[PDB]
Amino acid sequence: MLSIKDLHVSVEDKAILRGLSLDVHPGEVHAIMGPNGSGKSTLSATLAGREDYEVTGGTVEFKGKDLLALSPEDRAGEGIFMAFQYPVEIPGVSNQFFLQTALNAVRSYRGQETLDRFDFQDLMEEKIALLKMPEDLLTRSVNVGFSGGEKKRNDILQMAVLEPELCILDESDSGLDIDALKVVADGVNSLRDGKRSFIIVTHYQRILDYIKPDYVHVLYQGRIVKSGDFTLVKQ
Amino acid sequence: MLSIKDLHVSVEDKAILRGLSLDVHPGEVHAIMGPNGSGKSTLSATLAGREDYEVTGGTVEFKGKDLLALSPEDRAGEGIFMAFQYPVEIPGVSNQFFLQTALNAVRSYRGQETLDRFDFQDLMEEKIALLKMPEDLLTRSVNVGFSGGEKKRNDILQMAVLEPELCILDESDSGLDIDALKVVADGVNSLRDGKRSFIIVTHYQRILDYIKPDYVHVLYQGRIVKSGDFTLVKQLEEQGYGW
Amino acid sequence: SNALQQWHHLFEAEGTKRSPQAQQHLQQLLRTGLPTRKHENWKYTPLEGLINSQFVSIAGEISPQQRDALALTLDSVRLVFVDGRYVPALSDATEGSGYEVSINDDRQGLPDAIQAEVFLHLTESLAQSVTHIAVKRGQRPAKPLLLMHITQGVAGEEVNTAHYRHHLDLAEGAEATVIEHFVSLNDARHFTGARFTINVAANAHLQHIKLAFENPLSHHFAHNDLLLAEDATAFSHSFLLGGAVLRHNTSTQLNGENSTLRINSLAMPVKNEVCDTRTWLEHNKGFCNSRQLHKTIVSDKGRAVFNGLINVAQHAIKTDGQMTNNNLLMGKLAEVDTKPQLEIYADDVKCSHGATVGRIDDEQIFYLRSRGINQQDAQQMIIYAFAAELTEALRDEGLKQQVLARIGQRLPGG
Amino acid sequence: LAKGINEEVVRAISAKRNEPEWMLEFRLNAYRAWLEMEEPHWLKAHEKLAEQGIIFCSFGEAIHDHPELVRKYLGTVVPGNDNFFAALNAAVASDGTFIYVPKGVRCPMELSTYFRINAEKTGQFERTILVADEDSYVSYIEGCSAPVRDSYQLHAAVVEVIIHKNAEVKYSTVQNWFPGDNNTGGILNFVTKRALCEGENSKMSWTQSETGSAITWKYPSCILRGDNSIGEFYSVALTSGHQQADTGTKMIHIGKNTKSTIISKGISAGHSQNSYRGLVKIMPTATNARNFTQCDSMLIGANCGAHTFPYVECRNNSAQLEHEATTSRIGEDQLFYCLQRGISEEDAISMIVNGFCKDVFSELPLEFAVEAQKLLAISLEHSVG
Repeated sequence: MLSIKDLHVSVEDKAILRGLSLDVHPGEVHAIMGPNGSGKSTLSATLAGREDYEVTGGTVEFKGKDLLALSPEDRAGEGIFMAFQYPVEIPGVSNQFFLQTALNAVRSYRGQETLDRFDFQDLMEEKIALLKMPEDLLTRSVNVGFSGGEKKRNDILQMAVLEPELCILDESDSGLDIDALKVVADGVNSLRDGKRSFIIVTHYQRILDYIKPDYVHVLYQGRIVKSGDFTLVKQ
Repeated sequence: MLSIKDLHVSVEDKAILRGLSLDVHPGEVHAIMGPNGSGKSTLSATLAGREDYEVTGGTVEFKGKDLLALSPEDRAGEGIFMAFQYPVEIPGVSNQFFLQTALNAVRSYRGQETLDRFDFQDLMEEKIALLKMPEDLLTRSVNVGFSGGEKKRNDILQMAVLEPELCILDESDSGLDIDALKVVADGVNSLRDGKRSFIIVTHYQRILDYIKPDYVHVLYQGRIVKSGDFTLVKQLEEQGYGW
Repeated sequence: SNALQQWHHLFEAEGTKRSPQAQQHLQQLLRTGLPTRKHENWKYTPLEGLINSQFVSIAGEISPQQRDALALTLDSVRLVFVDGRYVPALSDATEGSGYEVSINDDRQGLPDAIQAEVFLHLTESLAQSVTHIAVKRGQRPAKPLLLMHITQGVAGEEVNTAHYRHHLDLAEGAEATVIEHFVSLNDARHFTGARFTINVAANAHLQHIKLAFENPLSHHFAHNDLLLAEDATAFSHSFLLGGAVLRHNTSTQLNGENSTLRINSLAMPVKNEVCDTRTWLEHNKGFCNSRQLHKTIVSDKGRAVFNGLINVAQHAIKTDGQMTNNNLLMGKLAEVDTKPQLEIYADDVKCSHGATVGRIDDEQIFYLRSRGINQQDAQQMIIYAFAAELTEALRDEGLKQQVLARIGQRLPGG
Repeated sequence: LAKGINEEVVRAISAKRNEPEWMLEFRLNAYRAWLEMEEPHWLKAHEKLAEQGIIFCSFGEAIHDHPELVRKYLGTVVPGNDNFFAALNAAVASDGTFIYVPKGVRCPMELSTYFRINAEKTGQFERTILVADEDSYVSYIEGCSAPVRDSYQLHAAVVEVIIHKNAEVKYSTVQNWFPGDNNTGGILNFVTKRALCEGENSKMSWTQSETGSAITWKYPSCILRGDNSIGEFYSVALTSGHQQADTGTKMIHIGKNTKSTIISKGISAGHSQNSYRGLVKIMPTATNARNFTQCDSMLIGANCGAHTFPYVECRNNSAQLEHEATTSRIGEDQLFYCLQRGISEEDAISMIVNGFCKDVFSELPLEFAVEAQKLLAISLEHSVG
């Protein structure tokens, strides 16, 4: 479903990424590793549609459409979701209003329709339970008063609700613990239908113990210098 | 000696204290009780030299000098200290500077002279521990951000520093739980040289358990209608009189 | 300028008997004249469009269908005014409503102005009649009083002008809600002016709501007065959305102790518009608390102007007052000019203000877009949230929703 | 200086010292512009070192020994004709201070013209020019403490500061005047002080404690032209008796990523009126401008007044500005609480006020902080009551 080819991207005037190629097929879990400054979070930012990232070469296309020409909301409509490394607080906007508006948006974009409130909050209850969220989540302003763990799990809940085709975790395992990680793992894993694919950009690799990658890739000075299966070890 | 002679004191035109007489000698602890509105607070304020309490007829004398003719700062110099029921916040002003100023003032008065950094320092570290105040108290602004109990304890810490001869607790036991009450008590008791005297104006009777008074007086309508030792406090419950 | 003389001729116009009060106002209007951009209080608010224009006072007439097409959906006691003129046919019977209402030109009992300025005078002189509204002692009417103003322009470069004047007396212990609604019949530009004086007696509770909803090309210049006795409560919420140039004044005196005052406004300039919202508050007695929240959202080369002043009279002790102005600038060419002001003649008081100027959080926007929500919908969620504190004070849900729609029309949507 | 001012007076003040004729016409244009001006009433009721490149000297000395330097920088910030008293100052001014700091040079010590004068006050007009070239640091302290006349005496200073790329200037002012009983009150402090951050990464910091003028009219300003430039302003102002003050700062944000901080503590006593008046202005070019303004007032007694008139004009949508203002007082219970601990009313009031001003005095050079606080103390005693 996803094909990225010879990607030269630069912010700052950076040399961030000089030629990266990755091809992802439906039903696959890919892990992405490396040291900081390799550009992995830039990879995520470029896929998500962050504005200040200049693409100086190559292309990224998703199901045969050029992704790089699409706005963030359109890339989301196409089924790309990103779990943020630092989920944003949006005071004054309830989780319910947010998730419902987004859901209606992507249902519309996909030519499908639409959740009755009755069923929508059943879905919500199910996902709240699944990720062990506060039961009042719907009426609380998004991520306000949440710890890092709660924000991470919240974004995974969003992932569960909006039903994306390609899910990217962008250093989303940061600052979590063994079993907050079991929880996000449960949430992510409950989403494997053999259709969806997952790109895990790792802060550190223990996440891959609870979400096991079918493939593993390693970044250096932006570039993929290694690939393999679940089994890869260091030093 | 504190000799309170014949006191009639009126407040915003109302006579509150009517002809009160009390004598206090060095080393002694006196407790003053009553229902609210019997003139406890008024007595405290009169002794402190609060300007809104007009003594109408009546007299108060401390250490051979007329007390009512002295300004509040002068009465402080003479050794009168009042632990307030509602201590004040003084923003921007550290406890160290405030204390140091008070101490140097009352020391300049009395013809003593300014303290050396070492003994002020030692004394502070020492009292701060005794009253379980925050370690950083010296750099904090006076009473700022403190709970009520912390303010009470802060002023007893002040009492332990400024070297008063006559200490009046003016309902300063108010809103204190048992542990706070104890710490305050240890504070006051550590100040007993047999020289200092103590007048405890009581909000609630419980503080008398921690500091045992030599004398107990009951204010009704501005004067003392009953007197005795500690036992008095119990006794009244049996006599159907209370307070 | 030529404008003063035109207004003068409108004053002295055919077959119009004018009260002594109106003439007195006209003369001080003519004495001070019109302010320039170098006046202290006129720096940011343009008069150039208004003072070169040809003015006419033409009272037209409208059908009930047009009215209800423009009207709020609300259950109320509704008085309808067209082009400075009370229209009985379009109004509701006020008897037994709890409101004693009389429309006429007798001004003998009307209070003096708290702060006098040129346009207050203009409105006072050109007002064709006065609405005398009284709520009797202890009464708490079941329905809110709604004053609807329908103003229209005329063909040509002529500016049709209309001036409305109301006075409401809340008797001791009375509790009432009153709403000002301002709309344009059509897109022809017009010059509106309005003055609502309210007297709040002891233990009386007032809720005042002003909705200035008129067309993008018009001019709206209004001055309101609130007089509070002791133990009195007054809330005033103004949502100023409409007009090309809008300048609103609310002047309040707290003349008695233990009174509560709260004054809010919302300004949302789009497209070259200037929205000026001003307050004047005097604590003349102590033990009063006052709170003010003034929010502006500026788009599109728009200009928001805030001015507010808290004067604490000598000896008014235990005054508690606060003023807040929060401004959000989304246009690169957008401007906000804000001057919160304290004049404090008493030491034992607590008075503070704060004023902020801020942007849209880009990170929030991106976060919302990344889940599939369109950029504009996102920005609207955030903006709505920013004005939510103001719109949430409207207790009537039906009314609130309409106001939120009116707000929505000026957003990047609809 | 009186009697009178005409063209010939200007020409005499010039040429009593050997003055190059560019200087002369600076004076002349000043005078000519001053004639066309009206007189504003919108205020209230009117150490041996061998440098290291550094020049610390007199205004006139600078004219004589360093003409090109003075000529390129003078009137650059505060032109003759800038305003009434500044124009009157450009002509007529002899006294003043010139400071130049060459590139890459951090001044080893703190430059000070501050002197404690027990002589009756010296003079009416002066001009200071401070120039910090690239990579420069200088801390300058300015002021006097003197008794004052029973005549209205007009002190109108003009201070121009120019801070180039990557340079920082710390400018301090301590002025305290003592007029017992109420004579004048008084003195007229009309000063135009302005700093230009030119001057990418440039930083300017104003710091002031001021006491005992009849009327004070001042708005020390930072013009932040350079990208990432920084203005800062810290002010303590006291008024007592019948003294009046209209005082504040003007931060004009032009360059990108400009930051400004304003902290003012006004103190008002007796029948006096103290007003803060200031402006935070953001041009459309100043992107990601940031300002934080805090204006606090303290009233002592029921007969005084304290006023606050901030101006915020923001034409940019990347700006973040926060402005706070708060009212404080010395209460009966605070005062008595101090007394009962043996502190006199005087020392108590001095102490409380000094606590109120802590955040400003922090920003002074420590020695001058102490100086400022003692002088504030004695002024407080003499006129409070």
